[PDB]
Amino acid sequence: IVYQDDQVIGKARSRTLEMRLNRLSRVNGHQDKINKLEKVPMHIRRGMIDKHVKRIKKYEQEAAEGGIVLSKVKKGQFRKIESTYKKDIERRIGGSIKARDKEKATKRERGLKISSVGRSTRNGLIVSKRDIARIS
Amino acid sequence: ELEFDRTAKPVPVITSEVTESLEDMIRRRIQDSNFDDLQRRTLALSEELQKAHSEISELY
Amino acid sequence: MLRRQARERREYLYRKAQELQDSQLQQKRQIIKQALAQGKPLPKELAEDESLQKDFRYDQSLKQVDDEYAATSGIMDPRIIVTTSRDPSTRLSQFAKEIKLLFPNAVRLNRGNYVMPNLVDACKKSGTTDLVVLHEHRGVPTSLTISHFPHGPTAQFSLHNVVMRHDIINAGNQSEVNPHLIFDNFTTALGKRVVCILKHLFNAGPKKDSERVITFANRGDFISVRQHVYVRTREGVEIAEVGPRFEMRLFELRLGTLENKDADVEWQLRRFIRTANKKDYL
Amino acid sequence: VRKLKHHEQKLLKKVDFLEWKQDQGHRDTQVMRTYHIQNREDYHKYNRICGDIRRLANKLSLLPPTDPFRRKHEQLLLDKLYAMGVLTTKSKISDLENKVTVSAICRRRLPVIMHRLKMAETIQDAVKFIEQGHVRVGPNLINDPAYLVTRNMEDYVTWVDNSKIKKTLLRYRNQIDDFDFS
Repeated sequence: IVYQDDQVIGKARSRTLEMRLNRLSRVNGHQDKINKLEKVPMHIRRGMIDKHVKRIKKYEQEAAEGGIVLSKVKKGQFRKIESTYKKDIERRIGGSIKARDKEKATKRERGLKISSVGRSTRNGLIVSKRDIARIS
Repeated sequence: ELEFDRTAKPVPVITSEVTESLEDMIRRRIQDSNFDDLQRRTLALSEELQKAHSEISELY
Repeated sequence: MLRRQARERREYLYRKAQELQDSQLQQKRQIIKQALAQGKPLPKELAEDESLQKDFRYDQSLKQVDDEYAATSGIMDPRIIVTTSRDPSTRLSQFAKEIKLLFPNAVRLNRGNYVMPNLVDACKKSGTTDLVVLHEHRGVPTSLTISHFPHGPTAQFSLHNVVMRHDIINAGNQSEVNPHLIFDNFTTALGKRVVCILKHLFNAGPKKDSERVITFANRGDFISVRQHVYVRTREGVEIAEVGPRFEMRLFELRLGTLENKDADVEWQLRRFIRTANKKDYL
Repeated sequence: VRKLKHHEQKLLKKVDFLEWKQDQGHRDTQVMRTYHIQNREDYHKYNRICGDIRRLANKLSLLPPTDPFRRKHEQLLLDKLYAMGVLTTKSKISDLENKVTVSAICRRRLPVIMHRLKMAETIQDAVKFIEQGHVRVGPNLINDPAYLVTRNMEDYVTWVDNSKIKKTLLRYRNQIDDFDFS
């Protein structure tokens, strides 16, 4: 086994040190500060993520061609795979796209309620007979 | 014969019973020989590791 | 010399204040070593700062003799000087010889018309480990200051119950071998400090069957020291007293030498204090 | 150059004749003016070594932490840099990548070390006195102001004898012993 730092050598030892430390900082730290993004502009980062999801959708139909039980991940984030492992691009992409995640998690405002007499159903509005008797 | 407040225990009187309790402590420590003396101050693994060892050695 | 001793005292004192700030970071880096091994919770303030997170990739390669004696702990044998206060009486001239005789690698130079700046410039010149000067009060001795010379700590003591070898009989001659040291009932942080300020006055590495023992008893806030010789009989070790009985207690411990008398007082005896009679090493 | 108006400033957001991305924030002339080094390539000659310390900093860290070859090595390098004077801390080892700096290596030059010993009025007037032939390191005077003085060797930098830079110093103190023609 090559799991500990005393037998493994190279950049993989440095990468497993920061990854084990990041999940330890995940369980208590605030996610707006423990997830820091390396600053890159529009056409580099937008070009980063389309080339990233092109290899992800390449991995998607490969899993569609041969049926394997793939690790199911919600579409707000991508799939953490070997491609992003050797590329070290979690610091420049930020896998959870926080603008699309915010507008999806935020529930929309409903209709402005007015008629506070009964319950809105399929049969229009239904009120109780006690409400009818107390208003008659 | 009034009473008041004092500041510190004096120098302790060296008597027979204090010395023989001290010299019994010396006798017990010599038997165990636990003297707190100042000790006189003394003084191929893996082919990737040796390659990494040689690269840092020439760089030093 | 004088620039050199001023230069290395500046680098030492800054390095003291550097590890004072580093002790919190060393304490915080202890938590990273534990949490990476056993115990998944990582505390709040250490979780955010990524500077410390990149600091530990280097700082994983890090790991007690006193730091003023750390270099010269056992690499060299301490040559030491016993002196008198000023215009010595006959009794402590005998007694400084007995302290010189109790101490291996010790010499006794008389002090008359010297000045303490010019004395410590002379022992910094020729190179010694520490100086032991003795005050007195009409024959019997009262004060004993041990001052380590390469801007080391000084420790001034007060001694009361002094009986000496020249008083009693023509008992013979002292052993003068490298002696065993018996240290007892030192527990406090100043206790471990006063151990290392005094254990280094003897030579390093005495024999396995050295025939004299110098015990230092802490029995009742007075470091009481006697010298003994011994044999190992068929059923029990017998001991016999030789050399001066002392009833000694320290009252100040300055970080500087004895030449300074304005240096950083690491510890001072407090006696006009409501809790001064309560406990020990205070 | 004309403090260009808004309709052309948005068209020209990325233009600057004075500040370019390869110029690394003008840290060359910033530490040059602070510490007063003469020529132009001397900052970068230190940057190759200060980059080489950081190169051996990262290459020490891919190694396992409890490696006995590692356990001997950076403490040997830390003592080398402490005796150099470029880094002034023995506790941390992350300082050998972070605190190793050109400003840490240029304050151990001769004319800055004058200012730390307060022998010169400014950091520039030291360069004037060094170039005129007033300053010695032991027996010999050195005229090149770009001399790194060792942490041990820092103790011995005095003025040269029989000189007018020393006579004024002793005349204020009323101490001139001119048997030694000082």
